[PDB]
Amino acid sequence: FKGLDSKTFLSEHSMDMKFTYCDDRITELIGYHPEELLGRSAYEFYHALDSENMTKSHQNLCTKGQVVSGQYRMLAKHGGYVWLETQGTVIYPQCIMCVNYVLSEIE
Amino acid sequence: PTRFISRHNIEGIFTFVDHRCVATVGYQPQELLGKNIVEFCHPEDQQLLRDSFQQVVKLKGQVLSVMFRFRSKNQEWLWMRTSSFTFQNPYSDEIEYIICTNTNVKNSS
Ligand SMILES: O=[N+]([O-])c1c(Nc2cccc(F)c2)ccc2nonc12
Repeated sequence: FKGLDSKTFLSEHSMDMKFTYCDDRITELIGYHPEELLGRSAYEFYHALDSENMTKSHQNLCTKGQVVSGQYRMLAKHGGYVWLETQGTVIYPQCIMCVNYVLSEIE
Repeated sequence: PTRFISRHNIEGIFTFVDHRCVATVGYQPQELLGKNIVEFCHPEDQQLLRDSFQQVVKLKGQVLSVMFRFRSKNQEWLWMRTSSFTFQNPYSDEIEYIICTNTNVKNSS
Protein backbone atom coordinates (compact mmCIF):
# COMPACT_ATOMS: atom_id res chain seq x y z
CA PHE A 1 0.00 0.00 0.00
CA LYS A 2 1.32 3.45 -0.96
CA GLY A 3 0.81 6.77 0.83
CA LEU A 4 -0.74 9.73 -1.02
CA ASP A 5 2.46 11.67 -1.49
CA SER A 6 4.10 8.56 -2.94
CA LYS A 7 1.60 8.11 -5.79
CA THR A 8 1.83 11.66 -7.06
CA PHE A 9 4.47 13.23 -9.29
CA LEU A 10 4.80 16.71 -10.73
CA SER A 11 5.68 17.40 -14.35
CA GLU A 12 6.14 20.52 -16.46
CA HIS A 13 5.56 20.67 -20.21
CA SER A 14 5.89 23.12 -23.03
CA MET A 15 2.58 24.03 -24.71
CA ASP A 16 3.00 21.12 -27.15
CA MET A 17 3.07 18.67 -24.22
CA LYS A 18 6.82 17.96 -24.39
CA PHE A 19 8.29 17.30 -20.94
CA THR A 20 10.50 20.11 -19.66
CA TYR A 21 10.68 18.78 -16.08
CA CYS A 22 9.59 15.68 -14.18
CA ASP A 23 10.01 14.88 -10.48
CA ASP A 24 11.82 11.69 -9.48
CA ARG A 25 8.75 10.05 -7.93
CA ILE A 26 7.88 8.92 -11.46
CA THR A 27 10.75 6.43 -11.43
CA GLU A 28 9.36 4.52 -8.44
CA LEU A 29 5.88 4.48 -10.05
CA ILE A 30 6.32 4.08 -13.81
CA GLY A 31 10.03 3.34 -14.30
CA TYR A 32 11.22 6.39 -16.23
CA HIS A 33 14.12 8.58 -15.24
CA PRO A 34 13.08 12.20 -15.69
CA GLU A 35 16.05 12.89 -17.96
CA GLU A 36 14.79 10.35 -20.49
CA LEU A 37 11.36 11.99 -20.75
CA LEU A 38 12.71 15.46 -21.42
CA GLY A 39 11.90 16.63 -24.94
CA ARG A 40 9.44 13.79 -25.52
CA SER A 41 5.76 14.56 -25.98
CA ALA A 42 3.48 13.16 -23.29
CA TYR A 43 1.33 11.98 -26.21
CA GLU A 44 3.94 9.31 -26.91
CA PHE A 45 3.01 7.67 -23.62
CA TYR A 46 -0.80 7.65 -23.77
CA HIS A 47 -2.59 4.37 -24.48
CA ALA A 48 -4.04 4.42 -28.01
CA LEU A 49 -7.55 4.17 -26.62
CA ASP A 50 -7.05 7.35 -24.64
CA SER A 51 -5.48 9.47 -27.35
CA GLU A 52 -8.65 11.25 -28.56
CA ASN A 53 -9.76 11.95 -24.97
CA MET A 54 -6.36 13.37 -24.08
CA THR A 55 -6.35 15.54 -27.21
CA LYS A 56 -9.69 16.94 -26.03
CA SER A 57 -8.34 17.48 -22.50
CA HIS A 58 -5.31 19.34 -23.92
CA GLN A 59 -7.62 21.55 -25.99
CA ASN A 60 -9.72 22.32 -22.88
CA LEU A 61 -6.60 23.05 -20.86
CA CYS A 62 -5.34 25.52 -23.48
CA THR A 63 -8.69 27.32 -23.79
CA LYS A 64 -9.67 27.35 -20.10
CA GLY A 65 -6.27 27.54 -18.37
CA GLN A 66 -6.87 24.44 -16.27
CA VAL A 67 -8.22 20.92 -16.66
CA VAL A 68 -8.75 17.67 -14.86
CA SER A 69 -7.91 15.03 -17.43
CA GLY A 70 -10.16 12.21 -16.37
CA GLN A 71 -8.75 8.71 -16.16
CA TYR A 72 -6.22 7.58 -18.72
CA ARG A 73 -3.46 5.02 -19.16
CA MET A 74 0.23 5.89 -19.31
CA LEU A 75 2.67 3.41 -20.84
CA ALA A 76 5.15 2.12 -18.24
CA LYS A 77 8.88 1.84 -18.90
CA HIS A 78 9.06 -1.94 -18.72
CA GLY A 79 5.75 -2.63 -20.43
CA GLY A 80 2.11 -2.43 -19.52
CA TYR A 81 0.28 0.70 -18.42
CA VAL A 82 -0.70 2.54 -15.26
CA TRP A 83 -4.02 4.34 -14.79
CA LEU A 84 -3.55 8.04 -13.97
CA GLU A 85 -5.44 11.27 -13.62
CA THR A 86 -3.79 14.62 -14.14
CA GLN A 87 -4.64 18.12 -12.99
CA GLY A 88 -3.17 20.53 -15.56
CA THR A 89 -2.68 24.29 -15.21
CA VAL A 90 -1.32 26.73 -17.79
CA ILE A 91 1.25 29.17 -16.45
CA TYR A 92 1.05 32.50 -18.31
CA PRO A 93 1.14 30.85 -22.29
CA GLN A 94 4.53 29.90 -20.83
CA CYS A 95 4.24 26.24 -19.82
CA ILE A 96 1.90 23.60 -18.46
CA MET A 97 2.20 22.39 -14.89
CA CYS A 98 0.79 18.92 -14.18
CA VAL A 99 -0.01 17.16 -10.95
CA ASN A 100 -0.24 13.49 -11.86
CA TYR A 101 -1.70 10.90 -9.51
CA VAL A 102 -1.63 7.18 -10.07
CA LEU A 103 -4.94 5.31 -9.79
CA SER A 104 -3.69 1.75 -10.28
CA GLU A 105 -0.81 -0.69 -10.22
CA ILE A 106 0.95 -1.57 -13.46
CA GLU A 107 -1.28 -3.68 -15.73
CA PRO B 1 12.93 32.05 -19.01
CA THR B 2 14.75 30.74 -15.95
CA ARG B 3 12.28 29.10 -13.60
CA PHE B 4 11.86 26.37 -11.02
CA ILE B 5 9.00 24.58 -9.28
CA SER B 6 8.44 24.49 -5.51
CA ARG B 7 5.83 23.00 -3.23
CA HIS B 8 4.90 24.73 0.03
CA ASN B 9 2.71 24.09 2.96
CA ILE B 10 0.00 26.63 3.66
CA GLU B 11 2.33 28.61 5.93
CA GLY B 12 4.90 29.05 3.13
CA ILE B 13 7.52 26.46 4.06
CA PHE B 14 9.35 24.86 1.10
CA THR B 15 8.52 21.11 1.13
CA PHE B 16 9.86 20.38 -2.35
CA VAL B 17 12.20 22.31 -4.60
CA ASP B 18 13.15 21.49 -8.18
CA HIS B 19 16.91 21.50 -8.93
CA ARG B 20 16.49 24.31 -11.45
CA CYS B 21 16.54 26.59 -8.37
CA VAL B 22 20.33 26.66 -8.57
CA ALA B 23 20.31 28.39 -11.97
CA THR B 24 17.39 30.64 -10.99
CA VAL B 25 18.34 31.88 -7.52
CA GLY B 26 21.73 30.24 -6.80
CA TYR B 27 20.77 28.03 -3.86
CA GLN B 28 20.80 24.26 -3.70
CA PRO B 29 17.42 22.66 -2.90
CA GLN B 30 18.86 21.70 0.49
CA GLU B 31 19.35 25.39 1.31
CA LEU B 32 15.67 26.16 0.70
CA LEU B 33 13.90 23.05 2.00
CA GLY B 34 12.33 23.54 5.42
CA LYS B 35 12.58 27.30 5.21
CA ASN B 36 9.75 29.71 4.58
CA ILE B 37 9.70 31.44 1.19
CA VAL B 38 9.19 34.70 3.08
CA GLU B 39 12.69 34.32 4.59
CA PHE B 40 14.06 35.05 1.10
CA CYS B 41 11.63 37.89 0.36
CA HIS B 42 12.41 41.65 0.33
CA PRO B 43 10.96 43.29 3.44
CA GLU B 44 8.65 45.54 1.37
CA ASP B 45 7.13 42.46 -0.30
CA GLN B 46 6.92 40.00 2.61
CA GLN B 47 3.36 40.82 3.63
CA LEU B 48 2.12 40.69 0.03
CA LEU B 49 3.68 37.26 -0.24
CA ARG B 50 2.12 36.04 3.01
CA ASP B 51 -1.24 37.40 1.94
CA SER B 52 -0.95 35.75 -1.43
CA PHE B 53 -0.29 32.35 0.13
CA GLN B 54 -3.25 32.88 2.47
CA GLN B 55 -5.58 33.68 -0.42
CA VAL B 56 -4.54 31.08 -2.98
CA VAL B 57 -6.03 28.32 -0.82
CA LYS B 58 -9.43 30.03 -1.10
CA LEU B 59 -9.48 30.36 -4.88
CA LYS B 60 -10.48 26.77 -5.69
CA GLY B 61 -7.32 25.82 -7.57
CA GLN B 62 -7.16 28.93 -9.74
CA VAL B 63 -3.71 30.41 -10.24
CA LEU B 64 -2.67 33.38 -8.15
CA SER B 65 0.46 35.17 -9.29
CA VAL B 66 2.62 37.47 -7.25
CA MET B 67 5.73 39.50 -8.10
CA PHE B 68 8.33 39.91 -5.38
CA ARG B 69 12.01 40.43 -4.79
CA PHE B 70 13.88 37.23 -3.88
CA ARG B 71 17.34 37.35 -2.25
CA SER B 72 19.70 35.29 -4.41
CA LYS B 73 22.63 33.30 -3.05
CA ASN B 74 24.72 36.38 -3.92
CA GLN B 75 22.58 38.55 -1.59
CA GLU B 76 21.06 40.42 -4.56
CA TRP B 77 17.38 41.19 -5.15
CA LEU B 78 15.91 39.33 -8.09
CA TRP B 79 12.42 40.00 -9.42
CA MET B 80 10.43 36.81 -9.28
CA ARG B 81 6.99 36.08 -10.63
CA THR B 82 5.51 33.18 -8.68
CA SER B 83 2.39 31.57 -10.09
CA SER B 84 0.74 29.48 -7.42
CA PHE B 85 -2.24 27.16 -7.13
CA THR B 86 -3.51 24.70 -4.50
CA PHE B 87 -3.71 20.96 -4.85
CA GLN B 88 -5.33 18.30 -2.74
CA ASN B 89 -5.70 14.69 -3.94
CA PRO B 90 -9.45 14.42 -4.53
CA TYR B 91 -9.53 10.87 -3.13
CA SER B 92 -8.50 12.25 0.27
CA ASP B 93 -9.19 15.02 2.76
CA GLU B 94 -5.51 15.87 3.19
CA ILE B 95 -4.83 19.58 3.76
CA GLU B 96 -4.18 21.49 0.56
CA TYR B 97 -0.67 22.35 -0.38
CA ILE B 98 0.58 24.99 -2.73
CA ILE B 99 2.42 24.41 -6.03
CA CYS B 100 4.51 27.30 -7.35
CA THR B 101 6.32 28.07 -10.57
CA ASN B 102 8.94 30.70 -9.85
CA THR B 103 10.36 32.72 -12.77
CA ASN B 104 12.98 35.52 -12.79
CA VAL B 105 11.26 38.36 -14.68
CA LYS B 106 11.94 41.98 -15.56
CA ASN B 107 10.57 44.92 -13.65
CA SER B 108 10.32 47.24 -16.66
CA SER B 109 7.81 48.84 -19.05
O1 LIG C 1 -0.38 18.59 -21.44
N1 LIG C 1 0.04 17.61 -20.87
O2 LIG C 1 1.21 17.36 -20.81
C1 LIG C 1 -0.91 16.65 -20.24
C2 LIG C 1 -0.46 15.52 -19.59
N2 LIG C 1 0.86 15.18 -19.46
C3 LIG C 1 1.31 14.04 -18.81
C4 LIG C 1 1.97 14.12 -17.61
C5 LIG C 1 2.44 12.97 -16.98
C6 LIG C 1 2.24 11.71 -17.55
C7 LIG C 1 1.58 11.65 -18.78
F1 LIG C 1 1.38 10.48 -19.35
C8 LIG C 1 1.12 12.80 -19.41
C9 LIG C 1 -1.43 14.62 -19.01
C10 LIG C 1 -2.77 14.84 -19.04
C11 LIG C 1 -3.26 16.01 -19.71
N3 LIG C 1 -4.51 16.50 -19.95
O3 LIG C 1 -4.34 17.63 -20.64
N4 LIG C 1 -3.07 17.92 -20.89
C12 LIG C 1 -2.32 16.93 -20.32
